[PDB]
Amino acid sequence: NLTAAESRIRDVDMAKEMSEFTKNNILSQASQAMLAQANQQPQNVLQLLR
Amino acid sequence: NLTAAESRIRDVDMAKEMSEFTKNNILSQASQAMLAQANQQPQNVLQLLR
Repeated sequence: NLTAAESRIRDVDMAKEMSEFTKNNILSQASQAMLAQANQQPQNVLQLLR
Repeated sequence: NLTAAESRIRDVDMAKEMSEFTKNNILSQASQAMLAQANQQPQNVLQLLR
């Protein structure tokens, strides 16, 4: 019972923590896409310059 | 928020500042046209002289 309790504290629902892992990766890479699109506006400003 | 605020102070609405750039150029060159026409009256005075 105490090894069970310790486990419920210390251990990980590694299935759930993997779904979370995936999720955080997708959020990172999505933010990276938003960065890629974000760095495209000043060039349009340059098109306006010439 | 503070980089945003600094930017709102320091930076330029470079689109607007370009429309302004264009505008000031056209006013300059227009004044130059008015100079070109302005230097044509004394010659008519000379035509009156002879």
